[PDB]
Amino acid sequence: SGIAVVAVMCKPHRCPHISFTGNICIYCPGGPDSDFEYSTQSYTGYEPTSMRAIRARYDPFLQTRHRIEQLKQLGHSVDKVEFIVMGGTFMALPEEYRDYFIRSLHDALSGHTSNNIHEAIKYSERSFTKCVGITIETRPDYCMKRHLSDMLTYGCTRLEIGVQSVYEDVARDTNRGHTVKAACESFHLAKDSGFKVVTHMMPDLPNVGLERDIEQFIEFFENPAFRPDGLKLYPTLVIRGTGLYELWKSGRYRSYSPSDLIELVARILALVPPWTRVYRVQRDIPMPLVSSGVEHGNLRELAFARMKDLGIQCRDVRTREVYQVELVRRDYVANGGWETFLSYEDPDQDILIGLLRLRKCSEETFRFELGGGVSIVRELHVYGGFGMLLMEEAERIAREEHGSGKMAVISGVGTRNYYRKIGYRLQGPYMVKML
Amino acid sequence: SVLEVSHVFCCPNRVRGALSWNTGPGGLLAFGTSCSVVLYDPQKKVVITNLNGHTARVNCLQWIRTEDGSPSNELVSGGSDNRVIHWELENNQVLKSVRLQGHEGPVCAVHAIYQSGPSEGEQHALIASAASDSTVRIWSKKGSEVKYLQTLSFRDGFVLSVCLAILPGTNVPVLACGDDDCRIHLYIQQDDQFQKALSLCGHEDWIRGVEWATFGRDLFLASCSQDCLIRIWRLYMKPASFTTVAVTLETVLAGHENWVNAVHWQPSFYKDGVLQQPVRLLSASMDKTMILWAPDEESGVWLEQVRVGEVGGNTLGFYDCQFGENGTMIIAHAFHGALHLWKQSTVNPRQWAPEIVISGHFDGVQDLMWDPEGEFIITTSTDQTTRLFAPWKKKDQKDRSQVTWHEIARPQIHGYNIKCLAMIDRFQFVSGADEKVLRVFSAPRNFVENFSVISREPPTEDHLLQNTLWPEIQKLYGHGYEIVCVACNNSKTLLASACKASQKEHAAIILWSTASWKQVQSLAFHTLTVTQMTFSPDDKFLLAVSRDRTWSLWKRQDATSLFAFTNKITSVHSRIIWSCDWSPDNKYFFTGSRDKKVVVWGEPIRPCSSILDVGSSVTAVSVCPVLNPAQRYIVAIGLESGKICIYSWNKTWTSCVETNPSQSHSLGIRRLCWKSHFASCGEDHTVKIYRVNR
Amino acid sequence: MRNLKLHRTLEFRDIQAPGKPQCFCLRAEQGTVLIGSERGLTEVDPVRREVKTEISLDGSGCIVGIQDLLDQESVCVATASGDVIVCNLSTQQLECVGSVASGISVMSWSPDQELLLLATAQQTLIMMTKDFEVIAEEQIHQDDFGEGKFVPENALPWDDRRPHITWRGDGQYFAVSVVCRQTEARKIRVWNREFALQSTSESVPGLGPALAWKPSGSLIASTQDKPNQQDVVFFEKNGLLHGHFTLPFLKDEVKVNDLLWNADSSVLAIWLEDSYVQLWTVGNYHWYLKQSLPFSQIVSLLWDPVTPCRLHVLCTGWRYLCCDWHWTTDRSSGNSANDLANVAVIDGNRVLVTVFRQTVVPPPMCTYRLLIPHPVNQVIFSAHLGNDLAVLDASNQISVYKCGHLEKRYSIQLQLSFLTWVEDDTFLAISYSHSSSQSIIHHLTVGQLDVSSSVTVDGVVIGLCCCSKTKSLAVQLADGQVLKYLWESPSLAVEPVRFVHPCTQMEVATIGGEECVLGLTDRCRFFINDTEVASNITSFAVCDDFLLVTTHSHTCQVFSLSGASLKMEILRKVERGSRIVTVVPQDTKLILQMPRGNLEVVH
Ligand SMILES: C[S@@+](CC[C@H](N)C(=O)[O-])C[C@H]1O[C@@H](n2cnc3c(N)ncnc32)[C@H](O)[C@@H]1O
Ligand code: SF4
Repeated sequence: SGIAVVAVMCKPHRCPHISFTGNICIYCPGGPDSDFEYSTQSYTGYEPTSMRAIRARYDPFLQTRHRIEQLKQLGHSVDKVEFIVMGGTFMALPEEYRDYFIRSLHDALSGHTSNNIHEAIKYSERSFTKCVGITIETRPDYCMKRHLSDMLTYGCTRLEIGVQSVYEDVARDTNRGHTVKAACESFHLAKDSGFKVVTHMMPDLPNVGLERDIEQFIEFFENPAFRPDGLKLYPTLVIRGTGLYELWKSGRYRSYSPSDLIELVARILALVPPWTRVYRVQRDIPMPLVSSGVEHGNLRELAFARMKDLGIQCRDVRTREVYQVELVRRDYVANGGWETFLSYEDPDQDILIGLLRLRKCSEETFRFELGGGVSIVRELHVYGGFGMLLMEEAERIAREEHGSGKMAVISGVGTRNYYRKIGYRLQGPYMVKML
Repeated sequence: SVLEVSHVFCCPNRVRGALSWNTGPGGLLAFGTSCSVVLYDPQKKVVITNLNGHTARVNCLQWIRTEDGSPSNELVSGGSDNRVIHWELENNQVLKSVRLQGHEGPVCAVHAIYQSGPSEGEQHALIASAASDSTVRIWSKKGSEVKYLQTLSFRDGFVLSVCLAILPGTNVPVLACGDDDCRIHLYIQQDDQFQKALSLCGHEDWIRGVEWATFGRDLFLASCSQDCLIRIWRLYMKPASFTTVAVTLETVLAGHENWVNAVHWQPSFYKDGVLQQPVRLLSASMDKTMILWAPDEESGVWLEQVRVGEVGGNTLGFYDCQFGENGTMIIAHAFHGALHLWKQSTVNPRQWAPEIVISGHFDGVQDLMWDPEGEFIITTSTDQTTRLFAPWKKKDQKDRSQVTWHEIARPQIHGYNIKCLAMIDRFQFVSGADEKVLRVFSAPRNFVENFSVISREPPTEDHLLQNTLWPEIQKLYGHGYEIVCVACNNSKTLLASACKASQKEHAAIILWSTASWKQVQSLAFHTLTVTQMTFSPDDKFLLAVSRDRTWSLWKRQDATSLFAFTNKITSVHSRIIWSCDWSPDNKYFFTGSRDKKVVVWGEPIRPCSSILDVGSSVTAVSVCPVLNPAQRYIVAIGLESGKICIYSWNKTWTSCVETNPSQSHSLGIRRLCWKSHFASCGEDHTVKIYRVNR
Repeated sequence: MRNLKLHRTLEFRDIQAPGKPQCFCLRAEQGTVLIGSERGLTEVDPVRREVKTEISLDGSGCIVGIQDLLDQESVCVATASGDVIVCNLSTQQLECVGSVASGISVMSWSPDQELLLLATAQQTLIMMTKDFEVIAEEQIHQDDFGEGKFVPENALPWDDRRPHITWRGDGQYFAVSVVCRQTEARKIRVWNREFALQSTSESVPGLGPALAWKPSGSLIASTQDKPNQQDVVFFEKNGLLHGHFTLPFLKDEVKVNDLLWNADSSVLAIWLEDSYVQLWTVGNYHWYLKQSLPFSQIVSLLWDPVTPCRLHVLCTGWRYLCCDWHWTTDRSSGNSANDLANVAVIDGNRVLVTVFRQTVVPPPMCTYRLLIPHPVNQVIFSAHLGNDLAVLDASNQISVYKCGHLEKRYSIQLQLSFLTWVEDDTFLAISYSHSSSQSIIHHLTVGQLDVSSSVTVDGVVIGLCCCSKTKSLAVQLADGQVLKYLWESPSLAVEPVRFVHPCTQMEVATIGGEECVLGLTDRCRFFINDTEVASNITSFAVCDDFLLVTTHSHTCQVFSLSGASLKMEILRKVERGSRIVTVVPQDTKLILQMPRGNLEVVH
């Protein structure tokens, strides 16, 4: 039936910008230089995925096996899975560990003993463990041509980036080591190569007021340059061993009141476009690890109650999921290239059962499989044959309006077979059709 | 002169079908390590020699079976260098290989068997191989020259081959390959072209194991898959007259409720003058359990007799199970790379058979150091563990001769990879792993009892996996980055550490106190990280060599007349320096860099004496402590390719140049430790003990 | 998107009172303009002219402040000598309530007119309440007091040292721009209501004297002429450079003099001196140069402080002008029974088209862009034949005709307000009478040169109707609808009856066998044949006798006109910022619009 999520973690290391400035990002706890010994960056060590990883001694095979066995024993025995890689800049490491990690992670599916990543995926595509995608987190100065190619080779579908703010002074202050234009370039390259970007934003950064937050989020959700496909809300927390704790001890920094936070979250989640999903709303850190901040992790229901009391009703994808549905199409310009978003909406009770995203190749897209004059289907999803209908509409739009000759779709290695019943071939990691 | 290898320590690769046991009397074991195949005699406890012929990892081994129940001593090995090789021994030393041509893909499993064609006088064997590009290819032998009979592109796309099995049915060769989804392909040749006889399909999931057998007139085909089912077909046929095959299905079992990586029958052995082949099926599942199936139990149920294995410790099971000479002892291959042997000993419930299985590192060995007096040896490797070997002098109650060597303890199971190591006491040692600190481990009192028991029974696998750890005592903060090289003092008073550095701020050598564990000095001259550095035999000097192609004799007051000396140089070498060594009389010191130019410097001015070029780059240099009356020196250098060269240096050619072994090391050497006889370690799981006699 | 267009235009010529005008103000509830003049002169001459001229307390030759109260029933004036004099016109009373012997450079008032502050000529700033008594005073100083975790010659040749002062829409903060003489540059700083410094200005390499604040309270404008180009930059509330947009003019040949915002924070007005006045707007962070107006010397400009989209201009020749504006798209829909639809959009020196039958295109993208040298001013499509478009530019009144590639024809050789198009070659370009304010319809048709004709009519015309199939014109007045005006014959103004309120949007539709009149006003009231049906209509569309309306309450409604009768699933709920754009008759493709800048298609 449903798909069970599998989470992994990497080995501890140092973020790449420490060699130039001399310190890591201010608000980030944990790591090799913190009291949380043998814990990766941006993590304490007391979280489910975290202690499973640390008791696995950080090897993909063992922890994948534990997760799969536990989920199977629970009484589900799912068919598809989706990997998630967590913790630190995954491609700041030497390529040898990257290759070893990904190849062993893929081999842990059925049992092959691949010597290299190529044969690893070429054998994984023939498995019964229908893995549909892998997610990788990367910072903007390490999302470039080579890094994007490496992404595509491992067969990942979505990637996550942390911008956390749209003001240059905040980047200069918190010592991120990269200007805000890097976020623009990273979004441009990632979006014009078939990937689905989900971004990270935090309320209540240092030296950021309250009205400035709503203004920056309005700029975020209205400016074509900064429109993401997925929102990652993370309230700011103060945790020892970081520059933020040093500031907070001297009485400089301060945190929002509970009611102010509830109202701000309600306002932000009220202005989210219907085509944007909200992955995470709160941080996963337990109670006693954070000194000041939200001390209760049920922020979802409080925000929903505040919105209900307010007078605005959410249109997020998370709450708009499962008498006749109808095809609705939306358009907008994001990151410098015309897009389109098709769905099957039920405006009676305001839900949906099927959706699809399509985008025209903007210009000078380096990915040779595209080569210009093509279209990309960034995601398809079905709930519960609507999929072939959505593909029909997408083909019609590609042929008629875009004026394209070839079309391509990104798919996980476990589903590239499902696009063969339609008449697609394989070029690179894409399924390809001619118009 | 002479150069004999006393002992080696190795470990099988993690492929499914890595080891194979010979049939009949005097069975023999052969498995694979990083780039080689290692032999092993179960009767004894010693390794004879390795078949160093490959360039990549070796993934399949198979004995060429001899029909008349006699030892064969010819085998086939397929590697990850796109190479299938046929080897002939007929003895304990004959190393003759054929080194067939490319397969275009790393093979996973192969097979071979004798044709049994007497009409053509002595008949020969044939080989069927499958690879990454989903093809099956036939290689035959008809004497000295190999025969490329035919090629068969098994499929075109990603329709792979899961296993392979060979046995002639009655008169003609028959091939049984595996198609991933559910299928088993049974082929047959007319004259030389193999044409598809039939394809069987009864498995819901991926098929993993396929095995032949013969009983009376009926062939037997055993198979095991991932669908919680073990599937057997008794089969009576006639060879294709153009006739076809007449397969029969039978009852199945409910074994292990998990994946089954391997399954096997029982071979035929010579006893009381006749050949016996019992009806036995033995599996190798993943739930750390193994079931001894029995034939029909006089009714057809085929129920077991005892299932060995406890689900407690390891849930990842095994990759192989094979027989001894007969139904006496059964061997299995663990997931992590260890072996497990069981013996019955005239009793129906079987028990373990320890003290026989050889064990070694399953990841590259980085460093080792000799015992202070010569009792044991300690090795560290990138498998996140440390291992301790010591010889067994408590040999059999009547056989006290031929002392062997066995691993004794697993002190630490760490969470990083270990890079540097030094010994500070008989029962204490310091290790620097990937962390920015150093750790110190000392022997407990629960170890010395068994140590004196065995070195004045060797531990089992479980005892090493659960109950051999050494408690930690110390922790050495003070570095910023990884630790690259450490040294030690003659009298166990001073330490010397160096951290992985890229600038001149972190390139500072740090000295410590053995008694108090406190930093007392910090020297800084080198522009980059110090790759190696060593004390002199006397405390008058301390030499260092770094990656900045320059050396430094930079020593100052310990502060715990001058009791040190300093001198440096601008540049002499052209590439990164690797090794530095001293002399027994402290009169000369030797440096060897990657540009394979070993240079001596004499004991102000520090000029050279002569330069020497070596066929390959150097990675380790050591000098024999024992002097010679003719005022000469002995150097034993270890190179990148896996070779050791012994030279004699004479004061002012006149330098000995010809002393080196063959079949020495597959991959790079890291260090060479003389005994105060020397030991060699490498990046290919190989640690060996040598001997020189002159 | 939408495009501004001209509307009811007003012009007055009262009389040449003493000397010249300096600064004026608008009185809302009594609807008049009061002007200050040198030689002590407050004249409420405009409108019915209840003129009350008084001699203000020789003296200084300039007066800086003139402001209505509308609650204390007086007008406050201040002169360059620093004499805040409360005066009431109905009684001819004078009193120097406030006076400082230093001088006054500028006068400003709170949005709610509760507090005020003055800039003395001795480089100090003082703050008073309604009672003209000083409560606090500071000067220009350094040491911004570490707000936030933050803590050569570069002056313009023509820079004026007079400081500028602006307030915020909600009346919580006010910004002051002055000159620093130690470094010879420009500086800005923000103060709160309780009159305490809250921020400063970062270092900038060359800034002008202009200043303006968005009534929404988000941004602040400035000049910042670059070494290579010339820009208009923004300063957020905490005083940092955040965004900018570039003027299309050349280096060292123009200067900026003023910046303004309308009442609803949706139109930006800019004053350029060599002179031009331009109105812009914001799409998706793209600044559309909507309209331009070139004038030869203008004394002052003023947005209407009560109703949006109304500008007042005072010139040196004793000329006073008032202009209105309209907010509606330029659609080509209803062109023919054929399945046709597309929209035109004005931007800078070009026009962006979106074909909605064969494509769907978001605002910043386009299909068939068209470039014109001078800025364009208006566009329009035909009645029944084809979809060729006529465009008028705001520079030389040249008409350019585009054939629907894109065959072009134009004359090779303010006024011209409504250029209605009749298919063959016909331009209907209404106008107004100077100093008499009466509508003057025209009849202009195309080495061919444009030739016009002149006819007259009483009344003020609000908005022409659309010439439907084989139909002549139709005009709106301030009350009712008249002047059927047969196309080929100047005709009478008989009724087709009496608008309750002049509808903002209007149309005539052949409902069944009867030609009915439809309209929609700012009250959201939807009027049919002088009947109020519903009071919650935001946008409307009619085609193939189907009406489509927006309930403004989260619903879009459809109702057939086949029965030619209506009176206050089928419905389909919609989000908040809905606004209907062109429709397809057969495909029933209703294109809905949201405020963020995207589209939506619903069948
Ligand atoms: C698991 S991290 C994402 C991985 C990592 N931050 C990266 O660079 O991709 C999720 C978010 O937590 C944020 N974060 C880090 N430290 C935090 C803290 N002390 N309180 C709240 N959020 C924090 C990061 O900025 C990031 O956007
Ligand atoms: S780069 Fe990301 S993970 Fe690393 S310190 Fe900065 S915020 Fe934390």
